[PDB]
Amino acid sequence: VNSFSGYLKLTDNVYIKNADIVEEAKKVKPTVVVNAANVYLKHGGGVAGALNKATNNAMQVESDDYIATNGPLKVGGSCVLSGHNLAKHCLHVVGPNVNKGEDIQLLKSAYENFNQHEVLLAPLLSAGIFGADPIHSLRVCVDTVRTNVYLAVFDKNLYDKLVSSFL
Ligand SMILES: CCC(CC)NC(=O)c1ccnc2[nH]c(O)nc12
Repeated sequence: VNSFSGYLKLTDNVYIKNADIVEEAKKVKPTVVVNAANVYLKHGGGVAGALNKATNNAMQVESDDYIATNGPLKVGGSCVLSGHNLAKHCLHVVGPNVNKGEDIQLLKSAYENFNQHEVLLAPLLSAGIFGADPIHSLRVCVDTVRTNVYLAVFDKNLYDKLVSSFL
């Protein structure tokens, strides 16, 4: 038993809710919150911008030190950093950004990072401003992640569509 509340169960291991991931993280304090990162860990908008804002920019400060030491992530890759006031840890995962022309097949590789964590609160990778089809992203999630994932979908209209179209 865990503390996530109000989720619809999609599969054995995937759950979904119409929620603001920032508010969900602050209430749940999950072990892992996933950020929809880019390779530079520049948290300017979308989920990243909102998570970073909720940390009072501490996420960005930590991220800039990470990049200065290690260089950029790979598309499809990830790193574990602090969760600040939102979670124990933040798993920064880089899904392909369709608005940059990145290969959508890398979306499966991105979701594979979730398998290194038993339970995660996460957004749909490559959705929103990353330009992928969220229905496709949900399908890849379900077909790739084997650990327990709680998906927060900010847009109620999208949440209902994802549920109604789920196979
Ligand atoms: C998954 C990408 C997209 C789908 C609507 N979400 C956002 O761009 C976003 C922006 C700001 N705050 C948020 N909180 C949350 O859960 N998602 C967001």
